[PDB]
Amino acid sequence: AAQTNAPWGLARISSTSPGTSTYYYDESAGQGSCVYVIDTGIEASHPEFEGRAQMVKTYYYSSRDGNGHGTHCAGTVGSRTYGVAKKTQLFGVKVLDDNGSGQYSTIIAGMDFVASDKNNRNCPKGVVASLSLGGGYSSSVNSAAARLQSSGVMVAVAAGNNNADARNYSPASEPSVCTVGASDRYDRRSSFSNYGSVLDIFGPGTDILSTWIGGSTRSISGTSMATPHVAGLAAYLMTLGKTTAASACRYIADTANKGDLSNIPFGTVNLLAYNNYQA
Ligand SMILES: [Ca+2]
Ligand SMILES: [Ca+2]
Repeated sequence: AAQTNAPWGLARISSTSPGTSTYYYDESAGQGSCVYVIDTGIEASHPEFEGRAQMVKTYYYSSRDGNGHGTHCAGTVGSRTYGVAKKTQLFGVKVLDDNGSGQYSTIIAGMDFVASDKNNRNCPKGVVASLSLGGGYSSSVNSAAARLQSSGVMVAVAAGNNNADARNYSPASEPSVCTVGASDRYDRRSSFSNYGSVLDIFGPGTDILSTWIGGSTRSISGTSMATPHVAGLAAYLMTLGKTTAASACRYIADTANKGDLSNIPFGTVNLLAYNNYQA
């Protein structure tokens, strides 16, 4: 399949080179996979989700995404137009309030929730969790992310937007998950992207168009936007049978575009998520 005039990030993860405009992908499109978006929620009614999104848990008064961020991230995972894995199932877990903030105890609970809830879902191609969030280092946050990964979920987390070493942020600094830095359309590390040895992969993160609340769309930037590209790619590769939840991060790093990015500090991987699709 080929989506013409795709968002740059989708084009980029199906190209060896920057500057293309078509997103090339196997039509399986993540069918049979599931991705939990652990964030401010998902506006499941957005037409772009085609009925494939649902809220499954909230830690606040409502399950509504009153912010947008979670809807955006979900759209990069699996919306029709803006998503990597256009046929995946999306599950929303609202751990962040409508200002985009959340307490670590709540975030931890949301991870534990996914680890359990997945056992109640029919996700034959496997389960991914996308965590476009983080704060300062916390061993308990990292441990929760590690547990979620261990439970059989491919966990992708944002590196953080501090232009600093991700070792000081969580869950970015948890080694066992897939920690995702952000790039821009010119293959530069995004100006705000964290870096460091703990990064596994980069994905598109600057000026990413996706769904927004109110049935809208908008472009925003962040490692929060890079993370769902990776989560969606994992879902897509799992549906293809190329990898598993346990191995997807490594597979993605293995099969990434290597050495394409600029302003990568020495000791940070130079790896950009790539689907390797061949028609
Ligand atoms: Ca290249
Ligand atoms: Ca890792």
